[PDB]
Amino acid sequence: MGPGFDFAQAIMKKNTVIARTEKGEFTMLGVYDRVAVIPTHASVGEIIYINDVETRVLDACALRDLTDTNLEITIVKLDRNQKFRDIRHFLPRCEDDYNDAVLSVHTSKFPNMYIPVGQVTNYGFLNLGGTPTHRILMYNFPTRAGQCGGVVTTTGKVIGIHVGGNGAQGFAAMLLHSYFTD
Repeated sequence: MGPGFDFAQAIMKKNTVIARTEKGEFTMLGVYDRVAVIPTHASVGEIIYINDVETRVLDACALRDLTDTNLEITIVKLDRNQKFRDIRHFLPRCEDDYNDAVLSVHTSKFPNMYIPVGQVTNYGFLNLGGTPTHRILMYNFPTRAGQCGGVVTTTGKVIGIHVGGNGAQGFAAMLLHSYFTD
């Protein structure tokens, strides 16, 4: 409808796949080469389905901060025959608050879904499903089941991936440029 949705659509069309684990179907953001991200609660194993194709996982790392606190981001390297467009220059360098964000989802259940979530707060600490979690972003939308892994963008930045909600608020794990230096 406007330039927020335009940036979100550009990311979804080239940089997302549908990931399936034993814990469900997730929106999965491809960042560069064969490297993608997914919520840690997807419990990625040795094999994952990518757009319904059996795919070997070459590496999977559940990120934690230097206090050994969960960040809820898993970085996955996929044994895929094709690279993602490199979008690392759209990742923030620092923790921040944002205006006018869009949450975008692409699954069998929710195809081509875009939600204008508005203002995004650097919330910080969240007890997420009983697990102490850091670097949480918060937005005021009744976010449901089937949204996990959804991409949070502003015009020009890819800032997080949806990891939960409490019925009134939704929560995303930050993406930072420093996670994807090689």
